[PDB]
Amino acid sequence: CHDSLLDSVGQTPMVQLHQLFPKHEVFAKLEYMNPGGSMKDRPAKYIIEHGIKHGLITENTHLIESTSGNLGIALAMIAKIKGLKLTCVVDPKISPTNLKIIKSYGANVEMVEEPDAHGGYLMTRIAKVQELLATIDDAYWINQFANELNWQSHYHGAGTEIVETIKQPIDYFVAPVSTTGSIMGMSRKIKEVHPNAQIVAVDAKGSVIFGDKPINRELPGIGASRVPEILNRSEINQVIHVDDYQSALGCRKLIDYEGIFAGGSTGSIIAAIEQLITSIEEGATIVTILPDRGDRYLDLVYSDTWLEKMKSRQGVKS
Amino acid sequence: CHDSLLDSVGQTPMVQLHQLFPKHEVFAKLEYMNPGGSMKDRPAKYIIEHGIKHGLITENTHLIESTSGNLGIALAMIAKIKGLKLTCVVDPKISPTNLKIIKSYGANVEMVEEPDAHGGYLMTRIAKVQELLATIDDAYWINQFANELNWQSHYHGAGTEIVETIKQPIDYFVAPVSTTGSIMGMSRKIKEVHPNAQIVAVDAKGSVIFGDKPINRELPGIGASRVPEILNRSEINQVIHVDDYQSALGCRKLIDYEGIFAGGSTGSIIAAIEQLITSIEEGATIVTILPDRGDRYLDLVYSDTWLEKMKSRQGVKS
Ligand SMILES: *Cc1c(COP(=O)(O)O)cnc(C)c1O
Ligand SMILES: *Cc1c(COP(=O)(O)O)cnc(C)c1O
Ligand SMILES: [Mg+2]
Ligand SMILES: [Mg+2]
Ligand SMILES: [Mg+2]
Ligand SMILES: [Mg+2]
Repeated sequence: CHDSLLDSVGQTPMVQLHQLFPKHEVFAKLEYMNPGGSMKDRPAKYIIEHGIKHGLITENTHLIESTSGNLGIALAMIAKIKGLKLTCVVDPKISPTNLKIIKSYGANVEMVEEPDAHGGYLMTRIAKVQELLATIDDAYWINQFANELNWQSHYHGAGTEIVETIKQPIDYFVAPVSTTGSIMGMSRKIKEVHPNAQIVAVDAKGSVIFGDKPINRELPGIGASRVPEILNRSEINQVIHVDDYQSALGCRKLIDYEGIFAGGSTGSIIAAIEQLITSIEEGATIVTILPDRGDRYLDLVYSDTWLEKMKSRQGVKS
Repeated sequence: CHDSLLDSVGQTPMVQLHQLFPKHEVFAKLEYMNPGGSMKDRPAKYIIEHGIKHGLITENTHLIESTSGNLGIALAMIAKIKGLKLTCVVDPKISPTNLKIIKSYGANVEMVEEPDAHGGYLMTRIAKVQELLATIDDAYWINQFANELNWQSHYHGAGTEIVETIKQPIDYFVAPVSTTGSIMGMSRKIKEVHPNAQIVAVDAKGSVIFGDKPINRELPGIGASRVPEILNRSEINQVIHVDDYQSALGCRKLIDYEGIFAGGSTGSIIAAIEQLITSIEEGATIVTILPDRGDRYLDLVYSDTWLEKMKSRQGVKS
């Protein structure tokens, strides 16, 4: 019996993917089963509650972040529960579904209209966040790419739950990246108990997080157009890049073999573990996380016509 | 640690709605936090597993049901996990989102095209189900309106969990209806422990389940165009009808006061409990269920333009 929905954040299920990985012990943490629908419930709850506890955030404090995705939805839920104003800075590319969910939770949306000269809205949204911090008195910037509380939420969140459940040695921990909060915080907790666990980052082809050559990327959730301040690269032992097509095939294989309907970055994870398995020992124990549901990828991954277009994008292999 | 996603069906959270109901003890069972996204995980899992256990369903058995909604999605998930073929009979009114989710799980869809003479597809889908049962050898009809396993799943499911958690006397149990499996099965279990609990059905205005005058109804999930065989009316102590507008206001109030983003029939439940509270004792203990998420109601309940249209439909009150 809970007093709030907040009490059901965390303690997410762990499954073994027996059918998909018959020659390894692969455990998936179902972070998408958080009450808000994604893993971002963890940093949204943790960051806001920490700020309230330490007097940085009061009922009068206006929360700000540039996000069009899962973190915007999570922040909107937590802000509504706590009685806090929230403004999400977004751009015209936001999916109508996410926009409507964020607005349904009563958050404000500040949509930038001016692309930079070469078509992106990235620098425009960075600037808009600073404008709001200049003009809205009593504000708190979630600051997802630099806030230590992001990775700390994952250290105390799924990272702690993983090492309590998977007490046998963890040979590989595999996570997708955007802010790198998840892989930093979870790997830090895992390696306290399993110091020899290898930490494998999965990124989108074209993401600049690990210096890849930028290409047009369709899938949200995985990859970034900046190097996050949160990232400490010496803590990453292997980096696997996956393209949109590969990722989508991974999602479709996971639902076919296991009946788990997960989002794009989970497909990236599946593709990456299939690559990893060609080099590692049979029987290895691999832990990963499934951040969100397939539901908002119906016109991406789960669309056959989109899939065919992504197949055509594989450069020379197309 | 689970071997399958199926192990995470059930044991859903119970919250208290302190803010929405400050003068009563109102407990909500979050059935939408089942892994498939709605309460229909319970009958889908229970019915299929029972059939397999008793030799009515084997790997060669083709599952059939007429459903465009939550039960189709749940059946598709369970069928995929179990390795079973599924055909959902639907009509042109199916939402594109639900259609895409059911197809993503690998289920077959049989969409009827011929309305009857007065515009509905109800009799056409009833006939299509019998045609498939005539022409597909080795089939099993889920038969949601008449299958005893539907209400049994809820007796063993949330009903059992409710009486284990809420050991204090339950004064009112409030549930929405379509097949009446939920209210029948859950009330039967509740009244073993709390024989004086009053059982309150919440239906859509215009639904024929309790003999209301049919009107055009927008919201899916609640109400039916037949009297379910499953229903035993002597077990229902009070019936509250709610219209589309009322239900939508209930959803919007629940998310505003509690940060819970739930679907149409949850709004019906909220509207009905607000009515109930005008007659019952202050401080009463009320238990209810929240069957699904707000996510597929973004162009219904959570659309301001749709809400205004429903406001205009309230007959003389408009
Ligand atoms: C947040 C997110 C990630 C990446 O997590 P970070 O902690 O930001 O590195 C991957 N997939 C999805 C769907 C996400 O929401
Ligand atoms: C199934 C369903 C109901 C009604 O439940 P029954 O057991 O069929 O009476 C109400 N709301 C939603 C969203 C449902 O999926
Ligand atoms: Mg002010
Ligand atoms: Mg970026
Ligand atoms: Mg045959
Ligand atoms: Mg009907």
